[PDB]
Amino acid sequence: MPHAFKPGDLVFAKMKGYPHWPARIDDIKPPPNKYPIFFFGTHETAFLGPKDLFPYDKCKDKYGKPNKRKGFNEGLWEIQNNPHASYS
Repeated sequence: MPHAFKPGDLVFAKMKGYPHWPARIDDIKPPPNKYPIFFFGTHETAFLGPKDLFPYDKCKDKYGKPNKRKGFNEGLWEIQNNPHASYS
């Protein structure tokens, strides 16, 4: 019986030109039905809507796999080993 997305939720996040990326919902004026997403590895943030947001536990078997992009494998590390830490 899923809830809505909340700060601390772990996801993969899909933006264009990039693979599904280990990320978390950050704390926050937020654009309508968009969330502040923190991308592990890159330590960039962006506002994304639920359609681009894939829960970590359900989807990790598919998306949670190494990739050559800059930051990605580090981000895999962060999301599995210390997902709630400070990355700034």
